[PDB]
Amino acid sequence: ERLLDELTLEGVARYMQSERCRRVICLVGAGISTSAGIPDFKYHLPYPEAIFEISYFKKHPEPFFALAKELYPGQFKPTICHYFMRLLKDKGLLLRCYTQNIDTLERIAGLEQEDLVEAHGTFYTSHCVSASCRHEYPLSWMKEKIFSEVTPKCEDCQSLVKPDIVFFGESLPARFFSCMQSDFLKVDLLLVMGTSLQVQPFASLISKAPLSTPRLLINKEKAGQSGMDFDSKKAYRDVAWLGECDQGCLALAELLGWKKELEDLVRREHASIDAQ
Amino acid sequence: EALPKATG
Ligand SMILES: *CCn1cc(CCCCCCCCCCCC)nn1
Ligand SMILES: [Zn+2]
Repeated sequence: ERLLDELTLEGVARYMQSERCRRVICLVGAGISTSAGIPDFKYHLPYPEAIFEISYFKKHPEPFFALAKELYPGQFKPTICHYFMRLLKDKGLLLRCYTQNIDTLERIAGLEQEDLVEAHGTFYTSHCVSASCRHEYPLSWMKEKIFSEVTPKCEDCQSLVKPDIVFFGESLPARFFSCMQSDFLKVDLLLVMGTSLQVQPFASLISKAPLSTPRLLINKEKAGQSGMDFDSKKAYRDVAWLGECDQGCLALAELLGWKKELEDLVRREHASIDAQ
Repeated sequence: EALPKATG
């Protein structure tokens, strides 16, 4: 049972226009925010990955916050891909968006809390690391402490204050595992955009879907192959479009008949962001 | 003991 006629972006569009495609799940990564200024991935780091590991951070938080001040974007504008997911929401096709990103650009693009599984948390809020305190601090307080180059400390504990990001070594939120149990029994299409499926347990999500569910990858490189089956003789459902995410979403929107909708959405929302 | 953790 192959639900796609051709293993191409146009085949995915035609399948999305059929009545079988009612519930679409988006799995997105850093590649969908690179065109917005968010980057992809002296202090003597024992290994460069320790900058995002919770044990080292609790021991030595200065490198992380220095990097945060260095790479903090001056503006937060969602990309064409974010607004493609917004169009999916507006048309009743988006069951869920699982994101590895912490830039909150899905929220700014208009996806509500129920639409989202922020699998790796958010930079928007921060908390005291003491579990008996958990004093919450907003992004303004955190950004002030980051740019004044003062290590964020709790007013009650004097303990370290960490942004609500799932560092390497921390458990994912329970909402991830609650949504996953229900969402993938009913999913009709997987849209994997801007991720090379290198972080677990997020990557495993691509194997939770039913075997007949088509899966489209829009990414600068093929990924998730054993599993993704793009280029074998047994291939029947996995399509790979290689390039920038904005270009792939433009092409898919045009093939679906939504070119002008996506253009208007992007223009108006960017104007509204520049207005405030 | 804990929920699955973010690993590379
Ligand atoms: C296992 C969970 N997990 C987390 C990640 C992402 C690691 C990179 C974090 C980047 C922090 C950027 C700080 C500046 C943000 C400005 C808005 N992968 N897997
Ligand atoms: Zn505290």
